[PDB]
Amino acid sequence: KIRTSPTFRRPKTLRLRRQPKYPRKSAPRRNKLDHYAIIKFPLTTESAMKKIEDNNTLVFIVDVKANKHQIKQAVKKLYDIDVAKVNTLIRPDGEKKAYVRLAPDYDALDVANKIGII
Amino acid sequence: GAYKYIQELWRKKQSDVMRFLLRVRCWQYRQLSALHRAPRPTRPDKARRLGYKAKQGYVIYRIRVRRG
Amino acid sequence: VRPKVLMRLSKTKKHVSRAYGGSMCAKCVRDRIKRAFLIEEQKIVVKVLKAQAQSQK
Amino acid sequence: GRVIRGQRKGAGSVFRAHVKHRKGAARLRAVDFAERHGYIKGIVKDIIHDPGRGAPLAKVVFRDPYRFKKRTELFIAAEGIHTGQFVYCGKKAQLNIGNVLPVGTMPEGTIVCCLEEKPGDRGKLARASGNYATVISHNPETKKTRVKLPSGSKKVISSANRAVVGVVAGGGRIDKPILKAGRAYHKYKAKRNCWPRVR
Amino acid sequence: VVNPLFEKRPKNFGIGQDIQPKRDLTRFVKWPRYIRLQRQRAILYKRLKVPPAINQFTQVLDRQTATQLLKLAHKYRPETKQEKKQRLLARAEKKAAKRPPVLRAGVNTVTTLVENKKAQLVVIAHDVDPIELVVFLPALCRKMGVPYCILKGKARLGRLVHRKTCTTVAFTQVNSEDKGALAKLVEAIRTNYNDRYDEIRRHWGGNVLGPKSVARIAKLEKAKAKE
RNA sequence: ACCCGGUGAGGCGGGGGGGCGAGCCGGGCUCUCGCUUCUGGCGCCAAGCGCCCGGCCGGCCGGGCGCGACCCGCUCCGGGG
RNA sequence: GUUCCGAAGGGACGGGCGAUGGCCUCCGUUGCCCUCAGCCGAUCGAAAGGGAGUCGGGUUCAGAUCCCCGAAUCCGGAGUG
Ligand SMILES: [Mg+2]
Ligand SMILES: [Mg+2]
Ligand SMILES: [Mg+2]
Ligand SMILES: [Mg+2]
Repeated sequence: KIRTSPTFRRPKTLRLRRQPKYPRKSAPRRNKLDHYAIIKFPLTTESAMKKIEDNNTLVFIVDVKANKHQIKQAVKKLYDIDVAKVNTLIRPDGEKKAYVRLAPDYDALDVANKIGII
Repeated sequence: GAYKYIQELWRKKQSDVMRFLLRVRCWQYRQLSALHRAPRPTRPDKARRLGYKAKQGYVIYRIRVRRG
Repeated sequence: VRPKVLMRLSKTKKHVSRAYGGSMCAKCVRDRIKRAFLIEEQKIVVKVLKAQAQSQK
Repeated sequence: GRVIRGQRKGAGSVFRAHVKHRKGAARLRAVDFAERHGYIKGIVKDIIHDPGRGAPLAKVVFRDPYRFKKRTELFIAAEGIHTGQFVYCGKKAQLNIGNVLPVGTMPEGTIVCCLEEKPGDRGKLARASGNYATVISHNPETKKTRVKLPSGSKKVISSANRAVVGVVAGGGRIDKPILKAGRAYHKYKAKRNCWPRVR
Repeated sequence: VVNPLFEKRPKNFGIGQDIQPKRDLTRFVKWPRYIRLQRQRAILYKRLKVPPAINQFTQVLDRQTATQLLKLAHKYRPETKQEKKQRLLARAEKKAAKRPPVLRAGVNTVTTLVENKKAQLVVIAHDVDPIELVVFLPALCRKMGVPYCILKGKARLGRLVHRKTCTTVAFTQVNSEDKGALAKLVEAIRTNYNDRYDEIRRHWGGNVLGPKSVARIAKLEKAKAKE
């Protein structure tokens, strides 16, 4: 054949895929940040009560590793309620306070009585 | 055995034959880098009497040191 | 507009309907047209004069 | 004792050149087949000022003879050049201001700027504002030329290295007296940290 | 008869006129360091004055006779490992119910056979990458009076045995049907190698300039010959 | 060997072939050249020729190779040494 | 030392081959081959430089262009669009 460029360049070789002869570690790591360890307990202060009575929201505190998507999925599974949105802030104590606004067709006060905080 | 003949060859370093070999090999080694694996020993007899064997697990590295 | 705003605009608000529309002004467009045409004509003239000289020699 | 200032200047801490606003290196084009056998042409697009240098720089556009591109370059602008001008580069370009051609082809007595001290060096000699060199004499065998440099010296040069025809633009710059330390300060601020010299 | 719309458009590749076509540039490429080094090593071999003891390996047995040499050697190939397995099984059953002559491979085996004068001819590969392992062998073979030939390719020489490479092989004993062919080979090889060793040991090599340098010298000497 | 410079290491040395000169009886020889200079335009991803082949029904559709873009060479080109 | 003594690219329109899913339609995932391919050097460096797109009213004890209400807007995506 011929060379039309004056530069030699490294030819394209073939790279195989991993075909491991044994898994490196024996078992997959168990999911430790699951829907139960992801939300710890809800606040029951005056501000939280005013928020649940007025804005139709709930107030929880969670660990710092949780995303808003993770938080809303966990709320949906544990309390079988639809969620409008989530606002999170890391409190100066250290935990992550999460304000979870519900879909309008649910009632925050009713859900709070069901959970047990009131 | 040829190892003896190679031994006197390498002891006759001032001979024109060995001098030519050493000049060419030195030029090539200088053109190469400073620390590179050789595919096989350049002096098999000397390697054998220093303890090298033609087995899997023995490697040879050719290396360059600045003089003075 | 600030350059990254030009994504939202439509094409007609970004160029004009002409050769080199929105990239070069009309005056220099017309001078470029005239220059190309007259240069090619002069090249044809010099080629035919060269052929005539070759025939003469 | 201590290390003296002329001894500290070589460490390059605060004595490095201020080169942020400089427009690039002023180099002739790389030699090639077209320049060695025929010639090519370019349009002088710009004439600009770079900081720290008296001579202005001419930004010139050639067209690549091997692929569909245009190449931009910076020359030490010979005086009398202008925008929209065609400059010709190569062995057998005719002899007029702004062209570059080997010193072995030009006739003796020619005035030259941006002389190339070794073939391929892209111009080293006589490239300050108003300076030039003179082609004194030729020698076809051994292909060597005598050149008179702006310092009055005479040098033997290979007769196959390029050179720009004309004088470097911006001449007569040192004839105006700097009237004040502010002017001197601004002159040297765009070059380097050496001005307020102490006895 | 055809479309007048079909016209030719010649493209003028003059200086500065048009973009040059993509022609061949294989002798202007920037090669990797290993390719550059291995080419200029051969160039150095052609430049330098190579001593005759290394030069002697360049003068090689010709192809036309090398084919008979190889076809005769092909009969005395050492057994493959599977063949040895077959024969070891076979001896096992025949014991539960003569050594054919072969080639001898290896520089050590060949040199000890030659200095015992048990060898009848010696084939030496021409390109052992330390040459010192065989550089002494032609002279030893001459003094012992053993015929030796130099063959192209340690790879094809070690293809005789079932290995990647072999430096030297030795014909030490053959059969009656091949004694005559061996005699013809031996006489040709001893005429080519053994009886010229004075000029072989006194024939230097290399010392030839590059094509450009020799062309320039030729032009200069032609000028001085004309005047 | 070793050192310096340039480049996207892009056309180097010979040879051929062709054109313009000079002079000798359509001929060879020496030398030389190989295509771009009035203008702030464009220029790539081959036209053309030749030789093969395929599919469908002489036609349609779709491919390949070469010349165009000469050959052979051992240092990428130059400068030192 | 930061382009200097590197075989410094793991990308792509398309074409061909091979398999697959989905009403095997047409596409997608790909696996192989052909073809195309300069980057100036990995990476770090600005809560005053560059950098698309949110404003008005109300609300607390301590938070508001962030919460509530009302009006907007940008970017990305979307077989069947
Ligand atoms: Mg418009
Ligand atoms: Mg100062
Ligand atoms: Mg950063
Ligand atoms: Mg910032």
